[PDB]
Amino acid sequence: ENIEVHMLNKGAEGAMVFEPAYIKANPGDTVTFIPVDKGHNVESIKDMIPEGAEKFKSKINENYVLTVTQPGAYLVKCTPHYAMGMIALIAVGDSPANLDQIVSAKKPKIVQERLEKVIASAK
Amino acid sequence: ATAAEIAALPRQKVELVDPPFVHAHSQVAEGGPKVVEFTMVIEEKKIVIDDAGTEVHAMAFNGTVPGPLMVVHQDDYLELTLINPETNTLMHNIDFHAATGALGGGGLTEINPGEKTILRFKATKPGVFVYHCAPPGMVPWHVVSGMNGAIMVLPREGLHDGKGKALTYDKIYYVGEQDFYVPRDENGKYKKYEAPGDAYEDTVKVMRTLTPTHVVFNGAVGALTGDKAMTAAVGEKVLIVHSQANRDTRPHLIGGHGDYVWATGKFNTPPDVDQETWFIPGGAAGAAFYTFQQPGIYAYVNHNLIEAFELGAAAHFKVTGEWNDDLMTSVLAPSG
Amino acid sequence: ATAAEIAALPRQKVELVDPPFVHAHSQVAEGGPKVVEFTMVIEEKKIVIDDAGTEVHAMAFNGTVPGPLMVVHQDDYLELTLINPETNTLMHNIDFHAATGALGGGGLTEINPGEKTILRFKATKPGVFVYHCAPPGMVPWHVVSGMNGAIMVLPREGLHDGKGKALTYDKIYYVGEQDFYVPRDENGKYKKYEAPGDAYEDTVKVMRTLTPTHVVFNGAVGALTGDKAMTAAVGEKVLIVHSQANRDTRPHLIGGHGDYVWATGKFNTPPDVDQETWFIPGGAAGAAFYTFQQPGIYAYVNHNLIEAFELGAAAHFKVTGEWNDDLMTSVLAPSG
Amino acid sequence: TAAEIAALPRQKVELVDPPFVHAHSQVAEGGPKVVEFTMVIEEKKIVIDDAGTEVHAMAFNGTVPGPLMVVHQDDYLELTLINPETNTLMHNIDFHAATGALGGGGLTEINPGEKTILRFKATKPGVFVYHCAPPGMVPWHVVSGMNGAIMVLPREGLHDGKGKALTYDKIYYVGEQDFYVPRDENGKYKKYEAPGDAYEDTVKVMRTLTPTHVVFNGAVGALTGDKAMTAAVGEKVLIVHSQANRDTRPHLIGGHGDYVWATGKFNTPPDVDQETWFIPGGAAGAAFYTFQQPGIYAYVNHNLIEAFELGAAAHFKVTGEWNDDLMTSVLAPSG
Ligand SMILES: [Cu+2]
Ligand SMILES: [Cu+2]
Ligand SMILES: [Cu+2]
Ligand SMILES: [Cu+2]
Ligand SMILES: [Cu+2]
Ligand SMILES: [Cu+2]
Ligand SMILES: [Cu+2]
Ligand SMILES: [Gd]
Ligand SMILES: [Gd]
Ligand SMILES: [Gd]
Ligand SMILES: [Gd]
Ligand SMILES: [Gd]
Ligand SMILES: [Gd]
Ligand SMILES: [Gd]
Ligand SMILES: [Gd]
Ligand SMILES: [Gd]
Repeated sequence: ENIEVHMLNKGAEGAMVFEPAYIKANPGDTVTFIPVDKGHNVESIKDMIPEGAEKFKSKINENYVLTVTQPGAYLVKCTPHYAMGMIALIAVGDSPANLDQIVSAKKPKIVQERLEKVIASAK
Repeated sequence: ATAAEIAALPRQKVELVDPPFVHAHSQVAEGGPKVVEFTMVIEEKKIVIDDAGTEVHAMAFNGTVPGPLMVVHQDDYLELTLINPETNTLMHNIDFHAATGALGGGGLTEINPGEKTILRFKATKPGVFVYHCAPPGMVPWHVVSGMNGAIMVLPREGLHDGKGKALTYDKIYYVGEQDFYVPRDENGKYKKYEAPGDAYEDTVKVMRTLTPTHVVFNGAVGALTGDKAMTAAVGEKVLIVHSQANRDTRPHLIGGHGDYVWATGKFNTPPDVDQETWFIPGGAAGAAFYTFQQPGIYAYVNHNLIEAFELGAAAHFKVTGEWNDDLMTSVLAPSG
Repeated sequence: ATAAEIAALPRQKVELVDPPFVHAHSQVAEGGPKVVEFTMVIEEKKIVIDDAGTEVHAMAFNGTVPGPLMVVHQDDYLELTLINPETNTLMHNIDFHAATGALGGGGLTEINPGEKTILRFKATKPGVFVYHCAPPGMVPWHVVSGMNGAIMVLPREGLHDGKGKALTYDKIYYVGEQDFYVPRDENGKYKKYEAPGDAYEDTVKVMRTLTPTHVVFNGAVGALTGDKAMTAAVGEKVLIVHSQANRDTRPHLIGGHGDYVWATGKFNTPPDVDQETWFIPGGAAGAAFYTFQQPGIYAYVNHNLIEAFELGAAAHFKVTGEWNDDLMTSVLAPSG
Repeated sequence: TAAEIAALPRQKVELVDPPFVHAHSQVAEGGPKVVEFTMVIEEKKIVIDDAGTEVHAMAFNGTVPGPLMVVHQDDYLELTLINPETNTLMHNIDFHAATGALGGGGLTEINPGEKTILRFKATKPGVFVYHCAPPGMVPWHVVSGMNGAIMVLPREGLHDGKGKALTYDKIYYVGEQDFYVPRDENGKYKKYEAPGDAYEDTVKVMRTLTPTHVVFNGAVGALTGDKAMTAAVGEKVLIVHSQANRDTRPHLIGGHGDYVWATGKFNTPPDVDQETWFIPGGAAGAAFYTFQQPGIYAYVNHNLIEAFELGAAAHFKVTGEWNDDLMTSVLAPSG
């Protein structure tokens, strides 16, 4: 099935956000990213996607449909606003093997704080 | 100059102070070109702006709105080490209008919490200019939050009028004006939050109205009055730099005037003279020099009377000295 | 000058007229410095501002918004006896931007109903300036109510361009612009009150919106049109002084242009030239000099088209003379 | 004399669409000449926002802002305007650079199915804004996008304040336009069938003195992305900007106005070293700057809100070699 995500300049958690920021899906599902405001895109973060999944990067302002195949956790960012915290976590299948690794990886402090919130309060 | 030539120039570290005061500096350059070094940590916290306890999540360079005024001469290179502490939650960046290349330094200074960088640019044009953070996609928000100040690159030989005479000031103050946009609830009371991002959507709605709920100087209504009222004595010359990095203002010293005022904030451009009220366009800092001739309390504020008395754009300078009747005298005091 | 010297200078009483006209005066000063004497009684009354009958409790110096334009030369002292009749109900005060000391004379002219004073100040700088009442705590209200005008201190040698050539105007008109803020009821209709105090809270609310319901010249929409439209003829040089003591405007003569325009309203500051639309910042009065070359009806108004046609900032000057095809000619009139 | 005016050479010039400019020489070639230009007005609906917002535009030459006509001082501009029968509103043109007849508006009122020809002598040098202004509906026709700007350059080209000649390799004209689109009770922009159907609702928005969108070229993002201007290090470029009914404050992010005739008049000395200038509603200015660093630079109304939230921000892509002397990242962003 399909899960729709919006990219906004301002939302529930503050400025520059993906809503929802926690996406639960299964292999074969699609995630459709819709920039409701301009200036946003979606890009997989290096070493924060599962082992055999392909990297991806959409163009700014375009609607992008991601098909997810490999199970595991994926942290995606908005390229321009990553440093301002704009990320989302996609969890494919149950108990994603790489989730603790992604939570521990090096990333901006603001990113880390939002990630922690979404895993607690968004799961 | 080549990299080798720049590496052999003398470097001078400068300690910045908090507005409206400026750090120590000589009008006339002492020596040739030198790489001036200044460091400012950004602190996003909550500052009260009025007596009603209104609060704005300020993003402040050096912990003060507006950031501190850096002062170097033309030709000297300003090297600024910025640091965004892990305690913050948003990535910033600094774009100095007085620089050339990389969106004013914003394209090479994006640093997220826990990151610091160092950018050095040559000050090739003389004049006050406004610097301000502008992260791609959230520029207006960071500037309105109080993330902007101004630097003054003074001519190697100091300042001079339009004919070439030297104008030297005994005191210089920097008043950064800031127009905020605070969200209110249904009853009209300002709303307060707990984090900076929680007030982003509500703030944008107010910013679109192009109508600031408060326009003040130094980050708060009544900030430069009382214990902060500037000071000057009859016979003293004072240069008052003023900057607005998100709104046009019109400075006016009540009881005095801008003898010489570089409205455009560019020294090469001749300074208007005998000015009652000047005009500085959003995104620009100017400067006015005036020699006080009468003692007493004078208010200095954005003429928009509404913006200066109802919003909060009015400061006050206390001046000491002897009154001069020749200039003004009450022949008949108010009576029946 | 010492008191004995000032006391020995010739005094000249001048009868003021009502805008847009200006009292008789000589461009070039006749004789040395002289204490000019002017007296104005303030009258808070009700005046209509539009054709619908909207009424605003105006505070008017000399019974006219904007007050009358006083004219003296640089060096001469302006002595003004102000009188606040007992019939009025609020204390006023006058602050002349062209004076130095005591908040422009507002700190030494606070007079409550039934009191009058006399303040004398030396006109030390040449240029048009805006005066306006400003009682501590209620400044913006008194100015928006129409309590402000402008005085012109002309260089002892008359006015000259930016290179030294003499510019002599055949006639001069003073157009004071005033942005009001009238409260409206639920039906969107303007509200009327009995006394000036009953409209204070509702007005403040409108003033905070920084959006004037009516911006006009002479105190009312259409005040300088019809039989009141200014007049000029081809080959006539006319200087139009304009002031705004509470809002930035941008003058523009439709069909003409400001040959020489001291936008800042300071004579020492060289006058721009060939200007299509100038800019005078709230809290300041400027001056534009232009020699008419074509006959017909021209509208002079704040370019903000909305402010000039929808609010009421547009006057009209009728000009007599012969058309000049060389400058403009309809080769093909509107046809199929 | 009359014979002299009738003997001057007439030359027709094809106009391009903003921000480009037609073909012309800085220094005048030959003596005074009657320049002839023809523009048809087209009233149509154009989108001006990524949400499909639409504004019944009134456009001279089919483009907001109209095209920039360029002649020299002394030359006479003769413009044949044409209002097609398909249109439904009478227009007219008033050029600030002309003298007499409300700037030509009193002798150019043409209703659908009518065209005229008005000639005026360009007696003053400097950029100036032209705009339609039918008696009683001026503000509506201008806000609808019926305004542009013409540049009358000194016969000897442009020079600084000391007489030095300033010759630009390229020139672009960015007309800014503040619209006022009516929204329903839910905050959604409203669309209409014809131009008059939105006259009362638009006036209400215009009274607020708060434009719902302020942009350049007639649409948010019209001069950004693949349509971003262009310039190379060492290139001198003059950027004329006009605002027929709203004050703006231009600013080239990453650069500066080396010489800027803020008032848009050449006779008036050009300020210099300007970070942000100021052009008052009803006036067009011009800034000349030599690019020294390559990369993408944004140029927009400083009112940040008006430049990022409304749509007043374009971008110039510049090619060349970076110059560390001017600016260098000693320590790139890192822990
Ligand atoms: Cu984004
Ligand atoms: Cu920031
Ligand atoms: Cu800026
Ligand atoms: Cu009063
Ligand atoms: Cu004042
Ligand atoms: Cu039209
Ligand atoms: Cu106009
Ligand atoms: Gd403080
Ligand atoms: Gd002291
Ligand atoms: Gd006394
Ligand atoms: Gd009257
Ligand atoms: Gd007559
Ligand atoms: Gd005829
Ligand atoms: Gd296009
Ligand atoms: Gd090219
Ligand atoms: Gd490097």
